[PDB]
Amino acid sequence: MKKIAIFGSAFNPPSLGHKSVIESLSHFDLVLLEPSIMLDYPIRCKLVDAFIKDMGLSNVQRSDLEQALYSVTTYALLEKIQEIYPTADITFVIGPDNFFKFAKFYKAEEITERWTVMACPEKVKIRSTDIRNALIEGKDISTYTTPTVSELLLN
Amino acid sequence: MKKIAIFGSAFNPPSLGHKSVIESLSHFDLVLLEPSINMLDYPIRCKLVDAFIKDMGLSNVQRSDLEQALYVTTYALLEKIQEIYPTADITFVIGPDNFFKFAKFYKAEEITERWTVMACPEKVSTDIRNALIEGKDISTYTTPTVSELLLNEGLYRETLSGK
Ligand SMILES: [Cl-]
Ligand SMILES: [Cl-]
Repeated sequence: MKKIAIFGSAFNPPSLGHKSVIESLSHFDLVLLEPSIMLDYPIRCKLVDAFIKDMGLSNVQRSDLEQALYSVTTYALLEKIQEIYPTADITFVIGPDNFFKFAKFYKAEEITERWTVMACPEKVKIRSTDIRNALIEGKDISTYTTPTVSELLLN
Repeated sequence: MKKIAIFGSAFNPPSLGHKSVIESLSHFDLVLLEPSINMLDYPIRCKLVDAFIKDMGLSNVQRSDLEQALYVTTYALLEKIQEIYPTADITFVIGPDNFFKFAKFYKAEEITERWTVMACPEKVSTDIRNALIEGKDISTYTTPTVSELLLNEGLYRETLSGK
Protein backbone atom coordinates (compact mmCIF):
# COMPACT_ATOMS: atom_id res chain seq x y z
CA MET A 1 0.00 0.00 0.00
CA LYS A 2 1.41 3.42 -0.94
CA LYS A 3 -1.74 5.58 -0.70
CA ILE A 4 -4.07 4.78 2.20
CA ALA A 5 -7.29 6.67 2.91
CA ILE A 6 -8.99 6.35 6.27
CA PHE A 7 -12.67 7.26 6.57
CA GLY A 8 -14.04 7.47 10.09
CA SER A 9 -17.79 7.59 10.67
CA ALA A 10 -20.41 6.32 13.10
CA PHE A 11 -21.75 4.14 10.21
CA ASN A 12 -25.00 4.19 12.19
CA PRO A 13 -26.02 2.67 9.77
CA PRO A 14 -23.74 2.70 6.68
CA SER A 15 -25.82 4.34 3.93
CA LEU A 16 -25.76 5.35 0.27
CA GLY A 17 -24.39 8.62 1.63
CA HIS A 18 -21.21 6.88 2.78
CA LYS A 19 -21.08 4.96 -0.48
CA SER A 20 -21.16 8.22 -2.49
CA VAL A 21 -17.92 9.23 -0.71
CA ILE A 22 -16.18 5.82 -0.68
CA GLU A 23 -16.75 5.10 -4.39
CA SER A 24 -14.79 8.26 -5.27
CA LEU A 25 -11.59 6.75 -3.83
CA SER A 26 -10.62 4.22 -6.51
CA HIS A 27 -7.19 5.89 -6.91
CA PHE A 28 -6.23 4.89 -3.34
CA ASP A 29 -4.47 1.58 -2.76
CA LEU A 30 -6.43 0.95 0.42
CA VAL A 31 -9.53 2.61 1.88
CA LEU A 32 -10.14 1.88 5.56
CA LEU A 33 -13.60 2.26 7.09
CA GLU A 34 -13.17 2.93 10.83
CA PRO A 35 -16.46 2.88 12.78
CA SER A 36 -16.27 5.19 15.77
CA ILE A 37 -16.41 3.71 19.28
CA MET A 38 -28.58 4.08 18.17
CA LEU A 39 -26.75 0.92 17.05
CA ASP A 40 -24.03 -0.58 19.29
CA TYR A 41 -20.45 -1.06 18.05
CA PRO A 42 -20.53 -4.83 17.28
CA ILE A 43 -23.67 -4.46 15.13
CA ARG A 44 -22.24 -1.42 13.33
CA CYS A 45 -19.14 -3.53 12.55
CA LYS A 46 -21.32 -6.29 11.08
CA LEU A 47 -23.27 -3.69 9.07
CA VAL A 48 -20.00 -2.23 7.70
CA ASP A 49 -18.86 -5.74 6.70
CA ALA A 50 -22.18 -6.23 4.82
CA PHE A 51 -21.80 -2.75 3.27
CA ILE A 52 -18.29 -3.60 2.01
CA LYS A 53 -19.55 -6.90 0.52
CA ASP A 54 -22.38 -5.00 -1.22
CA MET A 55 -20.20 -2.25 -2.68
CA GLY A 56 -17.87 -4.82 -4.24
CA LEU A 57 -14.97 -2.35 -4.39
CA SER A 58 -11.61 -4.11 -4.21
CA ASN A 59 -9.74 -1.43 -2.21
CA VAL A 60 -12.11 -1.14 0.79
CA GLN A 61 -11.61 -2.87 4.17
CA ARG A 62 -12.93 -2.35 7.67
CA SER A 63 -10.37 -1.15 10.18
CA ASP A 64 -10.60 -1.54 13.96
CA LEU A 65 -7.76 0.77 15.11
CA GLU A 66 -10.02 2.48 17.67
CA GLN A 67 -10.38 -0.84 19.52
CA ALA A 68 -6.72 -1.00 20.63
CA LEU A 69 -6.54 2.78 21.05
CA TYR A 70 -9.65 2.85 23.25
CA SER A 71 -11.69 9.24 23.69
CA VAL A 72 -9.95 8.28 20.43
CA THR A 73 -8.71 11.38 18.59
CA THR A 74 -8.13 11.76 14.88
CA TYR A 75 -4.47 12.45 15.70
CA ALA A 76 -4.14 9.15 17.61
CA LEU A 77 -5.86 7.26 14.79
CA LEU A 78 -3.54 8.73 12.12
CA GLU A 79 -0.44 8.19 14.24
CA LYS A 80 -1.40 4.54 14.69
CA ILE A 81 -2.09 3.84 11.00
CA GLN A 82 1.20 5.55 10.13
CA GLU A 83 3.04 3.23 12.55
CA ILE A 84 1.36 0.20 10.97
CA TYR A 85 2.30 1.38 7.44
CA PRO A 86 5.48 3.46 7.78
CA THR A 87 6.13 3.65 4.04
CA ALA A 88 2.57 4.72 3.13
CA ASP A 89 1.17 8.22 2.67
CA ILE A 90 -2.01 8.62 4.74
CA THR A 91 -5.12 10.62 3.84
CA PHE A 92 -7.88 11.31 6.37
CA VAL A 93 -11.32 11.45 4.70
CA ILE A 94 -13.66 13.96 6.33
CA GLY A 95 -17.12 15.48 5.76
CA PRO A 96 -17.23 19.07 4.52
CA ASP A 97 -18.69 20.35 7.82
CA ASN A 98 -15.64 19.10 9.72
CA PHE A 99 -13.30 20.25 6.93
CA PHE A 100 -14.43 23.82 7.59
CA LYS A 101 -13.89 23.51 11.35
CA PHE A 102 -10.66 21.54 11.21
CA ALA A 103 -8.61 24.20 13.03
CA LYS A 104 -10.44 23.27 16.22
CA PHE A 105 -9.45 19.54 16.09
CA TYR A 106 -6.98 18.30 18.69
CA LYS A 107 -3.47 18.69 17.21
CA ALA A 108 -4.91 20.09 13.93
CA GLU A 109 -1.65 21.93 13.14
CA GLU A 110 0.44 18.78 13.71
CA ILE A 111 -1.96 16.75 11.50
CA THR A 112 -1.46 19.28 8.69
CA GLU A 113 2.30 18.86 8.98
CA ARG A 114 2.14 15.11 8.48
CA TRP A 115 -0.99 13.92 6.68
CA THR A 116 -3.41 14.84 3.89
CA VAL A 117 -6.95 15.86 4.89
CA MET A 118 -9.59 15.35 2.17
CA ALA A 119 -13.26 16.38 2.02
CA CYS A 120 -15.20 14.35 -0.52
CA PRO A 121 -18.57 15.59 -1.73
CA GLU A 122 -21.63 13.93 -0.20
CA LYS A 123 -23.31 13.34 -3.56
CA VAL A 124 -26.08 11.39 -1.86
CA LYS A 125 -27.47 13.27 1.13
CA ILE A 126 -28.92 11.07 3.92
CA ARG A 127 -29.02 11.70 7.70
CA SER A 128 -28.45 8.67 9.92
CA THR A 129 -31.28 9.80 12.20
CA ASP A 130 -33.68 9.61 9.23
CA ILE A 131 -32.79 5.97 8.48
CA ARG A 132 -33.04 4.85 12.13
CA ASN A 133 -36.34 6.72 12.46
CA ALA A 134 -37.63 5.01 9.28
CA LEU A 135 -36.87 1.63 10.87
CA ILE A 136 -38.85 2.54 14.00
CA GLU A 137 -41.70 3.96 11.89
CA GLY A 138 -41.74 0.83 9.68
CA LYS A 139 -41.08 2.60 6.34
CA ASP A 140 -39.06 1.14 3.47
CA ILE A 141 -35.32 1.84 3.72
CA SER A 142 -34.22 -0.12 0.62
CA THR A 143 -33.22 3.06 -1.22
CA TYR A 144 -31.30 4.43 1.78
CA THR A 145 -28.60 1.80 1.97
CA THR A 146 -27.27 -1.34 0.31
CA PRO A 147 -29.27 -4.60 0.19
CA THR A 148 -27.44 -6.72 2.78
CA VAL A 149 -27.33 -3.80 5.24
CA SER A 150 -31.09 -3.23 4.88
CA GLU A 151 -31.76 -6.97 5.33
CA LEU A 152 -29.70 -6.97 8.57
CA LEU A 153 -31.39 -3.80 9.88
CA LEU A 154 -34.85 -5.35 9.44
CA ASN A 155 -33.70 -8.33 11.49
CA MET B 1 -7.99 11.08 -17.58
CA LYS B 2 -10.29 10.00 -14.78
CA LYS B 3 -8.74 11.49 -11.59
CA ILE B 4 -7.50 15.06 -12.09
CA ALA B 5 -6.04 17.21 -9.30
CA ILE B 6 -5.79 20.99 -9.71
CA PHE B 7 -3.21 22.95 -7.74
CA GLY B 8 -3.48 26.71 -7.90
CA SER B 9 -0.77 29.02 -6.63
CA ALA B 10 0.90 32.28 -7.42
CA PHE B 11 4.07 30.19 -8.07
CA ASN B 12 5.87 33.41 -7.23
CA PRO B 13 8.28 31.70 -7.58
CA PRO B 14 7.81 27.90 -7.59
CA SER B 15 9.47 26.47 -4.47
CA LEU B 16 10.37 23.23 -2.75
CA GLY B 17 7.20 23.90 -0.70
CA HIS B 18 5.11 23.54 -3.87
CA LYS B 19 7.12 20.44 -4.75
CA SER B 20 6.26 18.85 -1.38
CA VAL B 21 2.57 19.21 -2.20
CA ILE B 22 2.73 18.16 -5.87
CA GLU B 23 4.91 15.08 -5.34
CA SER B 24 2.18 13.68 -3.02
CA LEU B 25 -0.27 13.40 -5.95
CA SER B 26 1.24 10.40 -7.79
CA HIS B 27 -2.14 8.60 -7.51
CA PHE B 28 -3.87 11.10 -9.76
CA ASP B 29 -3.90 10.54 -13.51
CA LEU B 30 -3.21 14.20 -14.18
CA VAL B 31 -2.09 17.09 -11.95
CA LEU B 32 -2.63 20.59 -13.34
CA LEU B 33 -0.63 23.54 -12.05
CA GLU B 34 -2.56 26.78 -12.54
CA PRO B 35 -0.57 29.95 -11.87
CA SER B 36 -2.84 32.67 -10.52
CA ILE B 37 -3.60 36.13 -11.95
CA ASN B 38 6.27 41.78 -5.47
CA MET B 39 4.37 39.81 -8.12
CA LEU B 40 6.34 38.56 -11.10
CA ASP B 41 4.52 38.97 -14.43
CA TYR B 42 2.38 35.98 -15.37
CA PRO B 43 4.33 34.90 -18.50
CA ILE B 44 7.55 34.80 -16.46
CA ARG B 45 5.86 32.68 -13.76
CA CYS B 46 4.66 30.33 -16.53
CA LYS B 47 8.27 30.00 -17.76
CA LEU B 48 9.40 29.21 -14.19
CA VAL B 49 6.61 26.65 -13.76
CA ASP B 50 7.63 24.90 -17.01
CA ALA B 51 11.22 24.60 -15.71
CA PHE B 52 9.95 23.48 -12.31
CA ILE B 53 7.88 20.68 -13.89
CA LYS B 54 10.91 19.46 -15.87
CA ASP B 55 13.06 19.56 -12.72
CA MET B 56 10.53 17.56 -10.59
CA GLY B 57 10.47 14.83 -13.24
CA LEU B 58 6.97 13.73 -12.25
CA SER B 59 5.16 12.26 -15.21
CA ASN B 60 1.58 13.25 -14.29
CA VAL B 61 2.15 17.03 -13.92
CA GLN B 62 1.31 19.68 -16.53
CA ARG B 63 0.92 23.45 -16.53
CA SER B 64 -2.60 24.71 -17.23
CA ASP B 65 -3.55 28.25 -18.32
CA LEU B 66 -7.33 28.24 -17.91
CA GLU B 67 -7.18 31.19 -15.47
CA GLN B 68 -5.57 33.35 -18.17
CA ALA B 69 -8.42 32.29 -20.45
CA LEU B 70 -11.07 33.34 -17.87
CA TYR B 71 -9.44 36.73 -17.16
CA VAL B 72 -10.90 34.40 -11.28
CA THR B 73 -12.23 32.49 -8.28
CA THR B 74 -11.53 28.83 -7.50
CA TYR B 75 -15.23 28.20 -8.12
CA ALA B 76 -15.03 29.66 -11.66
CA LEU B 77 -11.78 27.84 -12.37
CA LEU B 78 -13.21 24.48 -11.30
CA GLU B 79 -16.34 25.07 -13.39
CA LYS B 80 -14.12 25.65 -16.43
CA ILE B 81 -11.92 22.63 -15.74
CA GLN B 82 -15.03 20.45 -15.41
CA GLU B 83 -16.19 21.79 -18.78
CA ILE B 84 -12.89 20.85 -20.47
CA TYR B 85 -12.76 17.41 -18.80
CA PRO B 86 -16.48 16.62 -18.41
CA THR B 87 -16.14 12.90 -17.54
CA ALA B 88 -13.26 13.37 -15.08
CA ASP B 89 -13.47 13.50 -11.29
CA ILE B 90 -11.77 16.75 -10.21
CA THR B 91 -9.99 17.40 -6.89
CA PHE B 92 -8.90 20.86 -5.81
CA VAL B 93 -5.60 20.90 -3.92
CA ILE B 94 -4.60 23.36 -1.21
CA GLY B 95 -1.85 23.65 1.43
CA PRO B 96 -2.29 24.22 5.17
CA ASP B 97 -2.56 28.03 5.15
CA ASN B 98 -5.38 28.09 2.64
CA PHE B 99 -6.84 25.04 4.38
CA PHE B 100 -7.53 26.94 7.61
CA LYS B 101 -8.80 29.90 5.50
CA PHE B 102 -10.93 27.86 3.08
CA ALA B 103 -14.29 29.06 4.43
CA LYS B 104 -13.31 32.53 3.15
CA PHE B 105 -13.18 31.32 -0.51
CA TYR B 106 -15.94 32.46 -2.86
CA LYS B 107 -18.76 29.89 -2.69
CA ALA B 108 -16.55 27.59 -0.58
CA GLU B 109 -19.57 25.52 0.46
CA GLU B 110 -20.74 25.05 -3.15
CA ILE B 111 -17.20 23.93 -4.08
CA THR B 112 -17.43 21.15 -1.45
CA GLU B 113 -20.84 20.10 -2.83
CA ARG B 114 -19.40 19.45 -6.27
CA TRP B 115 -15.70 18.59 -5.94
CA THR B 116 -13.23 16.95 -3.62
CA VAL B 117 -11.01 19.40 -1.71
CA MET B 118 -7.64 18.07 -0.47
CA ALA B 119 -5.27 19.78 1.94
CA CYS B 120 -1.77 18.34 1.58
CA PRO B 121 0.83 18.65 4.33
CA GLU B 122 3.73 21.06 4.01
CA LYS B 123 6.75 18.95 4.88
CA VAL B 124 9.21 21.60 3.71
CA SER B 125 8.08 31.76 -2.02
CA THR B 126 8.41 34.89 0.15
CA ASP B 127 11.70 33.60 1.62
CA ILE B 128 13.10 33.24 -1.90
CA ARG B 129 12.06 36.79 -2.92
CA ASN B 130 13.77 38.07 0.24
CA ALA B 131 16.98 36.08 -0.36
CA LEU B 132 17.22 37.31 -3.97
CA ILE B 133 16.85 40.97 -2.96
CA GLU B 134 19.62 40.44 -0.38
CA GLY B 135 21.96 38.29 -2.54
CA LYS B 136 21.54 35.20 -0.32
CA ASP B 137 21.69 31.53 -1.38
CA ILE B 138 18.41 30.16 -2.81
CA SER B 139 19.66 26.69 -3.89
CA THR B 140 17.87 25.08 -0.93
CA TYR B 141 14.58 26.92 -1.59
CA THR B 142 13.82 25.82 -5.14
CA THR B 143 14.73 23.41 -7.95
CA PRO B 144 17.96 23.88 -10.02
CA THR B 145 16.58 25.22 -13.35
CA VAL B 146 14.22 27.60 -11.50
CA SER B 147 17.20 28.93 -9.49
CA GLU B 148 19.15 29.42 -12.75
CA LEU B 149 16.30 31.38 -14.38
CA LEU B 150 15.70 33.51 -11.27
CA LEU B 151 19.35 34.54 -11.09
CA ASN B 152 20.02 34.92 -14.80
CA GLU B 153 17.13 37.31 -15.44
CA GLY B 154 17.58 39.19 -12.12
CA LEU B 155 14.04 38.32 -11.11
CA TYR B 156 12.78 40.12 -7.96
CA ARG B 157 16.15 41.79 -7.31
CA GLU B 158 16.20 43.83 -10.55
CA THR B 159 12.87 43.23 -12.34
CA LEU B 160 9.33 41.94 -11.91
CA SER B 161 8.20 42.17 -15.55
CA GLY B 162 11.45 41.49 -17.41
CA LYS B 163 10.66 44.50 -19.67
CL1 LIG C 1 -23.52 7.59 10.26
CL1 LIG D 1 3.88 31.38 -4.38
